[PDB]
Amino acid sequence: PVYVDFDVPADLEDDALEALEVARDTGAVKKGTNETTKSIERGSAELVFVAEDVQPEEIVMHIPELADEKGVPFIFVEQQDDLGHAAGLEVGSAAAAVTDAGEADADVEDIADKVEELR
RNA sequence: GAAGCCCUCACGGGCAAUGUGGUGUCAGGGCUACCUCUCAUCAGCCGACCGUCUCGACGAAGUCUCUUGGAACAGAGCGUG
Ligand SMILES: [Sr+2]
Repeated sequence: PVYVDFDVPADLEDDALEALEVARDTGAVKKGTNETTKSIERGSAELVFVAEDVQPEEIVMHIPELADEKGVPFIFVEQQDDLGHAAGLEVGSAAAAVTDAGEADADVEDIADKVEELR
């Protein structure tokens, strides 16, 4: 919330998770706020996901600004266990990063586009 | 970066990406490229001697004479470990 500056429509979110699912099956993705963070710092990230129901908020407060000063696109997901499920985890995930998609690049690209537009 | 842990004989359940587990800890460490090598450390297995404290077994040689005395464990005499 304090780190959320725009609401992502349920639909856009639907597509993103799908792109992430096919991303892990095809391309490469990182699970966990620590791995996600290093990807953004190493620049090996194309699209980063960040849950909104993370408590405490400190765990992910840094993602937004760290991404902007890295050109890396990011998007918000409502639930925390969905991001984890979509990332292929048996638990939750406060953040995720698509480290080079796979057969989803087109979509991942559009999702990012739709985001910049959503300001 | 799930390669992990806990419960249950098992089935199975729970924990764990808000990080279980590997690596590492100033002889700094990690990483990339090499040399060599390990007996350091850490984990686990086995597992005492001796010493000390207490407890217990075994364990030598007179119950001889006289006198006194209620009693010899006394005095004098002879004998023993
Ligand atoms: Sr959870």
